[PDB]
Amino acid sequence: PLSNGRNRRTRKLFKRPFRGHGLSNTSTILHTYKVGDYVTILCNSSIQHGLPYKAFHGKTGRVWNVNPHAIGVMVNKKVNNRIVVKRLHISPEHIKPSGCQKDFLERKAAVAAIRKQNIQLKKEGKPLLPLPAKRLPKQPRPAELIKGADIKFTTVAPLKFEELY
Amino acid sequence: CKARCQAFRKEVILRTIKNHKDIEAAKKAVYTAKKNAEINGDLYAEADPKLIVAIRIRGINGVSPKIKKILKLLRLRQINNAVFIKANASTIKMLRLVDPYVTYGYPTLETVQKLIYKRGALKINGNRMPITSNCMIKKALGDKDVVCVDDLVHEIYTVGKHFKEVNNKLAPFKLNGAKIAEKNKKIHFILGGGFGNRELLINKLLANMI
Amino acid sequence: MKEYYITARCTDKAHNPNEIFRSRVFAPNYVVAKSKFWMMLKKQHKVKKINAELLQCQPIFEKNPTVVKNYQIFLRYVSAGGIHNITKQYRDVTRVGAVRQMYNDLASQYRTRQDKIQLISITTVGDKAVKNPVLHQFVGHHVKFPMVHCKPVIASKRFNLPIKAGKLTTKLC
Amino acid sequence: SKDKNRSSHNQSHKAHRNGFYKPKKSAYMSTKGMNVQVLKNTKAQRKFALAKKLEAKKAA
Amino acid sequence: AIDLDRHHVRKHVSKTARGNNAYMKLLVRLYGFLARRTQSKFAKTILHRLCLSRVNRPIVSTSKLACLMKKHPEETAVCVNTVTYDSRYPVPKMNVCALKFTKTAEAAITKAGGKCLRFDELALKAPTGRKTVLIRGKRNVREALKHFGKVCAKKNPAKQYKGKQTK
RNA sequence: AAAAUGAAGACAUUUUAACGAGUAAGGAAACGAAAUGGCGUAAGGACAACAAAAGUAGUAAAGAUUUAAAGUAAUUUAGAU
RNA sequence: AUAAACAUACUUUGAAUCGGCCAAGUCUGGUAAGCAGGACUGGCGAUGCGGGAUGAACCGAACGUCGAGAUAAAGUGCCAAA
RNA sequence: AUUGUGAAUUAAAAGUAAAAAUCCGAUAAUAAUGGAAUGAUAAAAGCUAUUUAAGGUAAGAUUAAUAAAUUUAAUCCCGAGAAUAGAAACUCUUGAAGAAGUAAAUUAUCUACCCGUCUUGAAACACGGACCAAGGAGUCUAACAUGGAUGCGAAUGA
Repeated sequence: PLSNGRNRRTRKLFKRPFRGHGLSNTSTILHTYKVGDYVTILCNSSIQHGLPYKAFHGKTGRVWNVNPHAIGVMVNKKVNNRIVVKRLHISPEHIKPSGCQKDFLERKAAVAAIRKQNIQLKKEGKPLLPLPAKRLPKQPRPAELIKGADIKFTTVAPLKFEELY
Repeated sequence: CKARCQAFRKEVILRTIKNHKDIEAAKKAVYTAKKNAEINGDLYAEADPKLIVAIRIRGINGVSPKIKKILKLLRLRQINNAVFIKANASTIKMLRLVDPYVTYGYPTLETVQKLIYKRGALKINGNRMPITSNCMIKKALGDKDVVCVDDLVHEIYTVGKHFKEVNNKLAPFKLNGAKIAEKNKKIHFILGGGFGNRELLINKLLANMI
Repeated sequence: MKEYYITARCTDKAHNPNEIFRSRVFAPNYVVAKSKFWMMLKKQHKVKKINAELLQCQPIFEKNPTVVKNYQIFLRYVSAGGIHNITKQYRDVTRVGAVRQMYNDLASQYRTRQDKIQLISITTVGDKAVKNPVLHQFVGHHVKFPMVHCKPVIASKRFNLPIKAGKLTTKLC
Repeated sequence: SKDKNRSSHNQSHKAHRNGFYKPKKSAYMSTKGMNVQVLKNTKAQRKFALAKKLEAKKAA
Repeated sequence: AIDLDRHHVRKHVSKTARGNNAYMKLLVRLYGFLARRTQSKFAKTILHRLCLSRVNRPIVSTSKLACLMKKHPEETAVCVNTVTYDSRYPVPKMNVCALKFTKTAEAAITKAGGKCLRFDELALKAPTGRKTVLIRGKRNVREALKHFGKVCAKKNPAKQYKGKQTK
């Protein structure tokens, strides 16, 4: 039976990383957040002022407003049988840029490089390039032939039991 | 007026001839590859199957919510119900999760032929209409270049470009009963039980089930 | 019981893809035989199905299933105490036949189910290398014994009447 | 007359009969509490653009 | 059995004329026939709106018709609801088809040079609908909607049904 | 549920498809393609032989006892005393 | 990738209910309990049918009225179909 | 110190390497012959006959070159479409001397714990109930709200 404190059950959650105490990097306060970005809430116990509630720890949210010192973040919270929208205002020390769209932005960039080539190619009248193939779950690999010149065989059989004492 | 019936009949034969050409040509190419590999002393690795038929083995009582959702995603909502499923990383993991409730394997062409011809049906206007003519197949799957029952059989077996649209139109098959296992359906087929991946041995079960 | 010849390769960073694993697996069918093969790879070479390709799985048929041979089987089984290695000898005409005897014999003498026994190897020994106390007597040239107390044989189930007529008798046979 | 205190049994089954009601799109587009200067710029342009739009209507 | 998400229950859409109005029954018979044969989305719309309950067919005033008909000079406003009269503002010349016209609304429309049509004349003249503008009145203007919800709510409080000692 | 037909037929239309367990509880009446379908008790206003003698009844009412028939059922119908 | 148009989003009004109990490749107190209390799921309550001789919970499987077949759990000396 | 058997291997003969029987593997399908449950009776996108010929991908056949071939050429065979012509109306038994069905009584195999209620759980060694008839318990007035049908509508009611 725990208590109803604001920071209950935080012996391990709010502990600093091993050999990671003291000041934070200057990239945390220098990184520029724009409205619409994706950020991850990461409570920093070393800064007691403005510490976000521990339930929002590790939640990926979107930036909805940028203030002189605080970055508004919009995350989803689960209630009895519904989902509500929580709007916060955290200092940059307690957040971190999110890489949730890291690979998506490579596929957005690759299709734009092809499209920029296609418009030019149509200007010269030459046939245009095809769009990149979509990602697929690991497909059944096709048949193949193995050259036996550089192939060695090792027999596999159950092993005689050997005592570990 | 009704002269299109003769033209449609001729067109179906043209498609049927073409489909059997593709199936037989690929069958030959594999056979010679194994033959030539033995001549050269090399090793030939077969291709993994791309098609899987799964049968629901157990009832609707006592299923965890995670398993209940997966069986609904595969349209196995009733005991003794078979559907065709593409093989990839996603589906194989899903079938492993629901292993105690399904038995599955790789069908042969004759297994696909008999299932579609005898137990085949289509969902037209929300009605599970059984297959009785090519016109009803042309109406439902004309936009997908499937105008006869042999295109339907060939597309399922080879998993063509429009497998998803063709497969999703085919209502889940309702099968008979058969001797499920040797010991019981409470153990994996590897142990002699009923559920699990039977590989090509699922055709013996389907023989008594269709 | 059937015997299979299974080969596979591993295609990943750890194992070079020029080394092929072979085994001869006894199993009721090829599906069970493959499962035994994959567990041997996984428990001895860290090879998993998702990162390996099967190549061949062909049955191995007895070459001359009309010659009586003394088979010797080296196996390990798990009891309540621990794990032990046994060497039992059987007289049969087929390798798969001898393994069928071994599984039945182990399940009776030791009450050990099939899923505790791993067949390390099965070979053929000479006539005088049989050490089984009972089986040693039938390996000679001049074995001879009168089978007594024979129950009379029935040609088929057709003549299996429930109640018979007259007296009953055995056969010195 | 001691009674059972609390149990989470059957609670998840209840919460999913009518599943988790997601918020609508308009929930994410609220603007209350935005930056003060940003709201001033946006209001200034919306007033300027409306007046230009209206004088054309009055012109025609 | 079969694991269904939910069992089959009656669809919550009306398909006939509510009540025992003989004339409104025939209108649904007429537009149910037209929508089935002509297969026009306009007749399917009029047929659907004829089957709503009285609360769901709110009124449209002559002031609202005039604003919506401003840039539609030769057109026929079609509203499946009673058309009242806004005495505050003048009524221009326009043709309206509606279920019922207020005595003052019918006089105002006629006196301006317009016409008051019923739905059978509209179907006789424009069956599929060619020079018509579909119009329906506002629904949220009902005072009953004010009291819905929790009046203690922080965001959109209700309106606290008046009663004993309400301040 | 969806198609087709629809001033009156009729069995609350025709066709196809899916479905049918259940305590507490809910589904008021009316609504032609009917937003569940019906049985029974008593009283009030009408209708009940359409050609000017217009429901049944001393040529035996209501009731009672049973025998059979219709309806899944609530119940109804008819014969005999 | 897979499924989804009798899909999806609901709005209003309102009934009953908040004594619970069981199982477990789970946990806490207790020597222990068919004890007391919890996490996740499935059930009984509200539930009949086939099997375990009999049994609220076990195994198969959930039910409109029927006919014919293939089955499930599990069985095949007699009671008892094999 | 002559000889016997022999797994296995080898030579020559025979063998184009599809018979039959048994075992081991693989399968269960096309067909035929008899039935069963629910039906139907009608003529065909039936079946059959004559014409030309899309086709026969190991395999319709014969050949030849060659061959651990689902490798090539020839000329025979059959033949889908289509056009043209052809064909299905029946027997027996029982029944106002009581058919088919239905009902009542008895017998036989299978089957069946006391109803109502509180309760997690009652057939309960939990409570009410000896039997029958008649009576017997969500109604009326008043205020508000939602909702379906109704009239009128900046008015409605009076």
